[PDB]
Amino acid sequence: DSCIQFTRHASDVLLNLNRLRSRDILTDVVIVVSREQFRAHKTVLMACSGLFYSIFTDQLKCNLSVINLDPEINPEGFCILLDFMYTSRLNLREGNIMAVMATAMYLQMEHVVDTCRKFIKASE
Amino acid sequence: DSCIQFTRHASDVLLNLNRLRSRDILTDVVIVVSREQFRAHKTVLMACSGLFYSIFTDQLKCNLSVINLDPEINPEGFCILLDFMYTSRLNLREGNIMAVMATAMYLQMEHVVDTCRKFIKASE
Amino acid sequence: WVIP
Amino acid sequence: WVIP
Ligand SMILES: O=C1Cc2cc(Nc3nc(Cl)ncc3F)ccc2N1
Ligand SMILES: O=C1Cc2cc(Nc3nc(Cl)ncc3F)ccc2N1
Ligand SMILES: [Cl-]
Ligand SMILES: [Cl-]
Repeated sequence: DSCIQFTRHASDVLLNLNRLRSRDILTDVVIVVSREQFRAHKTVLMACSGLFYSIFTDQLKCNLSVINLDPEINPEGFCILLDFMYTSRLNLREGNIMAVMATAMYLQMEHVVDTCRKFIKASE
Repeated sequence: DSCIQFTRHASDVLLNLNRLRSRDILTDVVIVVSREQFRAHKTVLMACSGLFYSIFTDQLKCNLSVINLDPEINPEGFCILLDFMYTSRLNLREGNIMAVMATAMYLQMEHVVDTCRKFIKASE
Repeated sequence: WVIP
Repeated sequence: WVIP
C-alpha cells in the first residue's frame, strides 16, 4: 500500500497498556502462581506467550477469570516476565536467570528463552 | 534499572493484537458508525484514543458492549484510524484526508491530527 | 512519520 | 536485544 507509518506508535500503545495495568483498568484475568496473584489483560498475555495464546483460544478456558499455573513456576520469574510483556524490558540477573528461563520455556516466550540461553552460555 | 530490552517486542505485540482482531478473538466491543459496525478490543482503543480512554474509564460506559459514535463521523475515516491503531500505518490519501483528520480530532488522536495538518498545509 |  |  501507500501508507505512512508512525515509528513510536507500537511503543506508545504498549506504554499505555502498562499504564492501564498499573491502574487496574479493564484487567480481566488473575494469574495465580502458588501464593501470589497477578492481574493482567488476556489479550496482552496471548500476544506475548504461546501458552496464554493456547489457553485463551480454548472455547472453555477463554471464559475463566482465574488461571492457576503449574506449582513449579517461580512467582518472581513470572513477575519479571509479566513486566517484560508490558514494557519490552527484561530484568535479567545472575540470581534470577534460571527461574526466568524456566518460566519463559513454560510460557512459550521464544525470544526470552533465546537471550537466557546466550547469557548462560557466556558464563560457562 | 539494569534491564535489557527486546527492540521488536512492542511491534510484535501490536502485530499479534491485530491478528486477534482479524480472527475476532476476545474482541469485547462493537463501535457503530452510522450503518457500519467495527469489532475491537477496548484496551487497544483506549491506548490509542483520548475519547475511548475517557469512555472506557467511565464507571457506567466501561460495561457497554456497543458504542455509537456521532452521526457526523465518516465510517471510512473511522476504518482507516482503526487500522492505524492496530498497525501503526495510516492510509492517508487526497480523497480521505479531510474525513481522517475530522475523525482523529473527534477520537483525540493527536499524532494523526498533526500529520493531517502538515499534509494539508503542503497542498496549500 | 516515515515511509515504511 | 539492546541496552536501553
Ligand atoms: O514465543 C512465542 C510468543 C507467542 C505469541 C503468540 N501469540 C499469538 N500468535 C498469533 Cl499467530 N496470533 C495472535 C497471537 F496472540 C503465539 C505463540 C507465541 N510464541
Ligand atoms: O492523542 C491521544 C492518544 C491518547 C491515548 C490515551 N490513552 C491512555 N492514556 C493514558 Cl495516560 N493511560 C492509558 C491510556 F490508555 C489518552 C489520551 C490520548 N490522546
Ligand atoms: Cl519472547
Ligand atoms: Cl495518534
